[PDB]
Amino acid sequence: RRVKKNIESGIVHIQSTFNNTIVMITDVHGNALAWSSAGALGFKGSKKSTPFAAQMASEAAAKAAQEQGLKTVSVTVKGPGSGRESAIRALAAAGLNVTSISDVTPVPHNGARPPKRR
RNA sequence: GUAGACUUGAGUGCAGGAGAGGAGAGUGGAAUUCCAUGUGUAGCGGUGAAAUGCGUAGAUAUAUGGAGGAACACCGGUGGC
Repeated sequence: RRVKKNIESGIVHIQSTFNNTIVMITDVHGNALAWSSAGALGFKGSKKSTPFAAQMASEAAAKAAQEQGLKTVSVTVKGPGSGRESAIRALAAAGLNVTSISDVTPVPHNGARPPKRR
């Protein structure tokens, strides 16, 4: 007896960090009910950005998107990593309708100093 | 040294351009972090890994606007000043 929706063109916010990756599926502006990460699953160690583990991370919330009931995907990828690519082909092949893989990695212009030497 | 001469060195004229040359007076965007904020769940961190820790007071992440400082990637180069 809880409030539910049937959206179709969700917006798939997936952030591949350089250690992990969230895999999220979003509303029209939006907000995510069907969403996860790699690190949601207990792959904590050297297994934090294995790309087939990222494939299943880009599969689990992907199949959880049909709780809402969406099939076409409005993909948005941010950030690179060491597990990004099989996640990319994963949600390109995750029972979905890949048409628009967005690339929204934000760019400074000699901005703030990063933390130092190593 | 003394008187003398000329430009043929220097500089001053008339024409050109050039630059991150200085010093002030302002403006713009990206980006970071933070104020609320959609609405959802443990996450994120880091490495060879984690304890560090923060965080369920339920958030990061994602939707927005605001705030502020910093600095201004290709331009940019054995380039110039």
